Amino acid sequence: MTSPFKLPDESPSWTEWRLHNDETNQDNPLGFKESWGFGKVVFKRYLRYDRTEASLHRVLGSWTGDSVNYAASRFFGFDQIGCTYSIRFRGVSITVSGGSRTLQHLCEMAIRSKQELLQLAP
Amino acid sequence: MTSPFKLPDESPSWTEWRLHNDETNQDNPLGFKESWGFGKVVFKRYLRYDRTEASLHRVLGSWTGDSVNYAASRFFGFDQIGCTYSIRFRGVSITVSGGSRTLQHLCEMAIRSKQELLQLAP
RNA sequence: CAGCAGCAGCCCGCCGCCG
RNA sequence: CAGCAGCAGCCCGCCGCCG
Repeated sequence: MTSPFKLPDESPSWTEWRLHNDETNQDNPLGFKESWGFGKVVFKRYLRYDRTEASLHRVLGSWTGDSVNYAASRFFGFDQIGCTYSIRFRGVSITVSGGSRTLQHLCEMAIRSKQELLQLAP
Repeated sequence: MTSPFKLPDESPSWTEWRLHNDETNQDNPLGFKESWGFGKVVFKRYLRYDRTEASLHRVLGSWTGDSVNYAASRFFGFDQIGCTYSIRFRGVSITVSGGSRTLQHLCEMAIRSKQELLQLAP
């Protein structure tokens, strides 16, 4: 399976996550989760994010309209399939979803949702 | 039930909707649908929207952080409940959801999602 | 636009068990 | 952070019937 993502997953081990809980707080997690679904197949990432501009720029590079289109187009055919982007950060989940015909518009709304959620104030 | 919405619903009748289909196209609907859910209770609106600045300003007034908090607080208690905003326009659905503890953050992301979707280019 | 139904998926809240 | 399970809701895609 070719993934829509350009960065590898960064899920913390159970021990790393416990170490982080012990030393921080829902509003200061190690990072965020995001996922892309195309019909029944779902790709997920956990990515480290520390709220600096450097870190925001890095994690905004985790998928592009091109990389999502390349991965999704594996699953395309005559009938439309459902496509969905989800992102969860600090207790708030955003999902952008529609049919594969509207995929470009879904990626534009998904990237804007991602940037707005990751920059949401204190 | 006190609604989170400050404008009445504007669902078209079946006949009005058919008249509009006949004379337009998924990218030029009469308006958009939006909904607020608080535990099991859901409030919905269809609102007319024609993509002008006047119209965008009007429909952005359909709920505020205050009006959503007043409606949601009817359903609050000790345990958190799930809160969800959804908006669908031109084939793309955005859902912002989380627990009632994060409701203010959900409203901030919901209003930004709404403005960004309603202004999405051709 | 509305309503009912089938198939499939995702997301949220509560809650248990578990690495 | 991961996995399995229960209860409830929402959203998406396909599809039928219907005002």
